[PDB]
Amino acid sequence: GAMNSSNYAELFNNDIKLFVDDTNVYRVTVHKTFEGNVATKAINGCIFTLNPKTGHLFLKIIHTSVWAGQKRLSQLAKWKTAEEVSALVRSLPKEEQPKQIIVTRKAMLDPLEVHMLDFPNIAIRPTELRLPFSAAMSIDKLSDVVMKATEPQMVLFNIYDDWLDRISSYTAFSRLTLLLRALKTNEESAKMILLSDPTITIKSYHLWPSFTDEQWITIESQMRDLILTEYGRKYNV
Amino acid sequence: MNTVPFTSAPIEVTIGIDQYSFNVKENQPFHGIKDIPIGHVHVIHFQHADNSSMRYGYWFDCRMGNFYIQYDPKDGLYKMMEERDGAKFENIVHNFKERQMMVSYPKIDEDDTWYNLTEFVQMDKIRKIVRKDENQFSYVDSSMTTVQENELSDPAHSLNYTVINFKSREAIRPGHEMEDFLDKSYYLNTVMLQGIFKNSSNYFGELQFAFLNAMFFGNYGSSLQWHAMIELICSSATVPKHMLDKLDEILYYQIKTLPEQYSDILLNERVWNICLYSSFQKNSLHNTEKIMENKYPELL
Repeated sequence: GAMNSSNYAELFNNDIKLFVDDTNVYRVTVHKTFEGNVATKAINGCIFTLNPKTGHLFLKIIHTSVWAGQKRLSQLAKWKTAEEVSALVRSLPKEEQPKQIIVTRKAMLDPLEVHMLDFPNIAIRPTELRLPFSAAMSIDKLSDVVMKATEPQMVLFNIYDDWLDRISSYTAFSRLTLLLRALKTNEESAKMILLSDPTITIKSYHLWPSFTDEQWITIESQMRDLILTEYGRKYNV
Repeated sequence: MNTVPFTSAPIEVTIGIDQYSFNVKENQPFHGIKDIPIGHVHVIHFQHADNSSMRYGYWFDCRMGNFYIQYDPKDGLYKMMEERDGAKFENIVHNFKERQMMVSYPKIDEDDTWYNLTEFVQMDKIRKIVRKDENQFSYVDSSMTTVQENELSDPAHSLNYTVINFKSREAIRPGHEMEDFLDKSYYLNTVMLQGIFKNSSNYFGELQFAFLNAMFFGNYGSSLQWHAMIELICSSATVPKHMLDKLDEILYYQIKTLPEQYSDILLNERVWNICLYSSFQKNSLHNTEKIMENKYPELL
């Protein structure tokens, strides 16, 4: 069944699993027409497919052309997501195929289950966790490759950079969710915290800056302060 | 007009014949049921006064042999049996009639209810869902599980309804996942109608039999089957006009006959709301929608 606070350590065991977030697959800007009606213009999207143990991100770029002359796009987005995930699973060798896929949104369960009928041994699971994976398009390098794509494209990342050299998956995943949760609640403030010191850069082959263990503690603390402040504001408490 | 004689009634029991029922007291001189209309299947059914658990009964057709009921004090139930001696049977029936120890099938001349509930039901199809091929009649009870129920455990005593599963490779063509899941026309018309049932009549027959097993025995798997078969038609954008018209009529008589007090266990809220209000055929079941809205507005 469902993934929660109670079965959290299961993410970091040795059964291959993937999170799938469909929240940036179908992206629109809403605008006024000359006649003063409202219309949407689709922009490039992405499927966020993450192995939480290894940090391997399968960023499948959804080019706006997939929507051309289709109806009910928010429904189609869930089925296109499931088609792309099924195809990634088929593309992987057997021993790299996941034993579980956890969808961040319950609406993905039937589309993925029907696309995965050929894989009855892969459990499709919802989560009660509120994961901030929607903020993935606040990571500059992930945003850059989505917006520049001229065709459908799969791009492979490690969202933990080289952190697993120094910390466990559990700690790496907590750092990732804290960074994303912060970027989601206040993007500008979050991004200011990450680049304030020009001496700490992002390696060409990384997503985040090259913080020492000490500088990560300071950053993690600044991100936690940002989240609680913004929270006091949201709710006047 | 045919007769199902009873040897005796040694235990207190409510006897059902189709949609009618009669209380019989322990050792009451009851010798059976006469004036049974030829041309339809029939179900004779029992609920013991001392154990209102285990409703059980027998599907039969009087054209296929001479059937009687006899209490078995070992197995503790009323059993249907075939009398192969035609002369012994006419002789038994004529005696009990002369002594007037038989209730008369109480059909009102205007009343087409039983014909309407069994229009497509045929003993030969019942005998394939309920496998016990040494008898010409079919035993069903409350507890019997379906072949599908057993996948998700005694195969001898199962109800072999056609397995319908909306999230199966059978229901879903490779590369038509979203289309075949949101519109089940291909599963209905190619897999089920053309492939397995061969025609609408056999599909309706099994739907009508699943309903009657749900209503008369409170058989839970029969109920699931009845709802699944309705949902497969309603979730199909492409259904022959004649099937939609006949479905409306079938469902109307089933809803009309259901005991008012059993609507809470026999009707699946999600399926009915989906079928009358959300599905492709939401506007194709006028009679069914009118009787459901007027008789069970709570459920909706």
